[PDB]
Amino acid sequence: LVPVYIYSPEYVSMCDSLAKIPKRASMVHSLIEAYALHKQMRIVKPKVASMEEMATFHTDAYLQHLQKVSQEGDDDHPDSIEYGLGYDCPATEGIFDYAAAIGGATITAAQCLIDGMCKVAINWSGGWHHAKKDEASGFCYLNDAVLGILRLRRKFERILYVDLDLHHGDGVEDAFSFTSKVMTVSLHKFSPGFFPGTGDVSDVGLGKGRYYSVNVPIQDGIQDEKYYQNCESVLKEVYQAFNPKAVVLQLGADTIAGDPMCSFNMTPVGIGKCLKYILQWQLATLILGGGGFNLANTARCWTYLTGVILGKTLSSEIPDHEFFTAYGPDYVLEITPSCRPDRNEPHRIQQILNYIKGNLKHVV
Amino acid sequence: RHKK
Ligand SMILES: *Nc1ccc2c(C)cc(=O)oc2c1
Ligand SMILES: [K+]
Ligand SMILES: [K+]
Ligand SMILES: [Zn+2]
Repeated sequence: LVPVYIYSPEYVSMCDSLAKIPKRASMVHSLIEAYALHKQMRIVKPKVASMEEMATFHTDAYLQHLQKVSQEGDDDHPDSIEYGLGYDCPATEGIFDYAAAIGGATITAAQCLIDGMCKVAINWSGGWHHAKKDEASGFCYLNDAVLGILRLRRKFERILYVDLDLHHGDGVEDAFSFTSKVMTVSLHKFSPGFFPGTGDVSDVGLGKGRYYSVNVPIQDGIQDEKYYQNCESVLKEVYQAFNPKAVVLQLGADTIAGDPMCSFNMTPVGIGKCLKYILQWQLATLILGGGGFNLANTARCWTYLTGVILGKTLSSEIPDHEFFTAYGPDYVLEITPSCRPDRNEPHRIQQILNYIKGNLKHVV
Repeated sequence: RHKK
């Protein structure tokens, strides 16, 4: 009944090599360790995803190109543009080994849930939800979330994917757009010009998977209370209609106040309440990270959320550790929202919610 | 295609 914590020193070093989030994995782990939370969890060393395992979602053409430019570090390949490699997703040396490590880590967590070893499995270095079957996107080279869901499908008939990242979980949604075995729910910023540009409330999936995709478009400046009440109402309707047997939860911390993207205005407490509501279901739950570009804040958030999973109240004061100096000037766990308005009109929020309720009536 |  103790939650599983996917970790190994080699795995963290690997994830630290991401150009878009250097050293973030170490900061997250070190803070968790500093709070001694790892002693309350079962530490499981992740295995590397094999080519075949990765091929359960990604095409062989993409995987082979990815591996090819990875060994070379060739950032000037004429095929890379169509495969989504570029500014957002550079051809870093060893990028294939990196992506294979993250994919395997999420698969390992999923396998732990299948084997009944735990009810909660955690991979904070995962949650790369933008990657498509044949295209890298939004700092995501391999979609470990999809890989994890496909693994869970071996044991669980219906899987609910919840995406609380700042950005639309388009890669995961696209992967299961035509199926009713997996329902995707994404709460995200939706505004013209904002990546990835998709995920309106009118997007509900296709074919047999119609109405099995849920999108909650949100505007800038949303804070804990409005977000949670909006999240709870949606999740309540979703749970009733879909009746999931397993949950995959993406918890990208780029929604948190202090993030350089400066869009949402959340604190880890608000996200924590959404987490608590999901954990209340007592289902097999796979926890993933994702976005988060204020590194210290992301560590603050995921450490706090780890405490939520463990049902522990963490000390407000950041304990001394390797990256202690990065937590100035206040050196506390709590995060203060910024003093900017919430661009979300209450009538529009209720309007979106009613639209979703209308869609979920078709889910039987 | 958007930039992230
Ligand atoms: N999509 C996106 C947005 C901003 C970025 C910065 C500031 C740096 C970088 O290397 O990549 C970015 C990608
Ligand atoms: K999201
Ligand atoms: K679906
Ligand atoms: Zn994001």
